[PDB]
Amino acid sequence: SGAIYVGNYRVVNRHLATHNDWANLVWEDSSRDLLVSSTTAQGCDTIARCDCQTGVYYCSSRRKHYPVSFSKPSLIFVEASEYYPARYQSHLMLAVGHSEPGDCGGILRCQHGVVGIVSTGGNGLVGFADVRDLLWLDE
Ligand SMILES: COc1ccncc1CC(=O)N1CCC[C@H](CCO)C1
Ligand SMILES: [Zn+2]
Repeated sequence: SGAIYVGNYRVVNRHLATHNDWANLVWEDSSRDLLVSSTTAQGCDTIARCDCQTGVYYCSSRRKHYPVSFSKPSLIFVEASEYYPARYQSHLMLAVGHSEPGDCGGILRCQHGVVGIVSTGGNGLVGFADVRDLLWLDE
C-alpha cells in the first residue's frame, strides 16, 4: 500500500483506489495503473521533473529502502493478475529488485523528488508507474 500526497492531490495504484477516491476522481488511466483523487488538506511530496535513471525505493515486504537503476518509462507487457488481464502497461519503469503484491504504493525517489510508485513485479524485477510527466500535479 501507499500514496503520493502533492498539493490537493492523492496519487494511488488504480487497482488499490478506495470508494472515496473514485467519488473524488481527478484523473485515471487503467493502462498506467494510476488514479488521482482530490484531497481536503495540502500534501508535502515534491514530484521530480527530470530523466534520472537511479533512485531509491521502499520495499514494505523487506522493511528496507533499496538503491536501484531503472529503465526509462515505456510500454511493457505485464502478465495477467487478479486486477488486470494480460496487457501492455504504459509509462512503466523496470529495475532488478524484490517486490510482492502488497509492495504496490511504495515510493521510488531520486535527488529531485518523487519519481513514481511500485505497480508490478515478478521474477526478481520491480516495475514502477512513472508520475514525472504529470505536470498538472504541480498546479
Ligand atoms: C509489486 O507487485 C508484484 C511483485 C511481485 N509479484 C507480484 C506482484 C503483483 C503484480 O505484479 N500485479 C498485481 C497487482 C497489479 C499489477 C499490474 C499493475 O499494472 C500486477
Ligand atoms: Zn531526478
